[PDB]
Amino acid sequence: GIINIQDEINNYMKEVYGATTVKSTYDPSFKVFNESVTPQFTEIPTEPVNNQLTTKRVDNTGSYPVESTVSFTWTETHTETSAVTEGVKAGTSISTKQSFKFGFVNSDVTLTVSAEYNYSTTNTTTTTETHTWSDSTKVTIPPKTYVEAAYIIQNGTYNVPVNVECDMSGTLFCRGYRDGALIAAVYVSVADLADYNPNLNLTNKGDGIAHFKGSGFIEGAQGLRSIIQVTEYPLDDNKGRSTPITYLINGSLAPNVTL
Amino acid sequence: TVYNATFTINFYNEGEWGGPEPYGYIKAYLTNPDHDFEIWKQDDWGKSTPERSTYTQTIKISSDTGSPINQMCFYGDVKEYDVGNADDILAYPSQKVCSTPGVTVRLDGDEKGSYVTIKYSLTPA
Ligand SMILES: [Ca+2]
Ligand SMILES: [Zn+2]
Repeated sequence: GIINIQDEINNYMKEVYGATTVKSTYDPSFKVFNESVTPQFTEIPTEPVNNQLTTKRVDNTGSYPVESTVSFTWTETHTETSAVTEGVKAGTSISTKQSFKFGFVNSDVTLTVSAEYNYSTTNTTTTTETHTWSDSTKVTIPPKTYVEAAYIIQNGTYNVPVNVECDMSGTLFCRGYRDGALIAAVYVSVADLADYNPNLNLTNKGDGIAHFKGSGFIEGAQGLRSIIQVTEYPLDDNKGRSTPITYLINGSLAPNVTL
Repeated sequence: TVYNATFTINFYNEGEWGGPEPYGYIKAYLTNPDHDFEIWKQDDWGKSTPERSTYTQTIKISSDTGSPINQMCFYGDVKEYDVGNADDILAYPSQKVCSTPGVTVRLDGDEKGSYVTIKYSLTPA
């Protein structure tokens, strides 16, 4: 959930002083800094998957080579989702645009994805968008041979926990009241709060600095790249017989994908 | 150079009782479709066909030139047992899908939740 600094100061004041009504104000010394969202790992441990979509077959039943253009189109609909699952609300906005570079174990492709982490909410944000892959290549079909050109889309999916972290220094000015009267007017650090209650994802790091260690995620599934996979096989009329072969032609990389 | 090639195959068929009971074969080849080889085989024993959700196998292999292997192509004739008569299909052998090592392939069946996937890796033998 979200640790509300003020509500927890409210609770501290009531417990410590017996106040029944509390009013706090962030001191102008109050600061949030070293905001940092970091992925717990960076190698997706699930391999990308090649999916075959359709194939285009061309039979060259003649005695001369032919050139043939095969063209494919595919529209993939795909999703990205991020959220903070353990956060903090201080007096000012705390957020980070983070960009992540993920690799895949056992291979060589890299994907780039970015998300906005607002530390003060658990609201989740998802974008679903379509992408139109289009690819074509010109193949030479030997005589008495057919070709099967299969369009392959290489899919990747990822679900990565991230650390949602910052430091805080400074104090709140707190007024406690009981039975129609002000009974307390004290300053309380966020470090002091961390010493008081160790169950708030805050730790006293010394020098008056409290560190917040919360969490969230970045998750997604997209096409990473298209491949045209070409198989030549002899037709029955071949006789001399063409030699069967499968070779692969790179189609396209996704915009956010690199090697 | 000869390589130890380790294939990890997973079988899927939506239908609630433990794992599927695949029978048939799956084969691979490097670049020449006539030089294919089985990486998995199970004869149709109907009701006695073994439960199999994941299958692992290591095979020694090499290319035409003994160069490193960049490519492998897979296909399968993989079925599930005729509860009544007509078998579930997890893979059709007309469908060939290739990948580099580290990329996994899917062979599609007759439904979105019936299919097979294959992952492979290589180390010098
Ligand atoms: Ca079925
Ligand atoms: Zn996209």
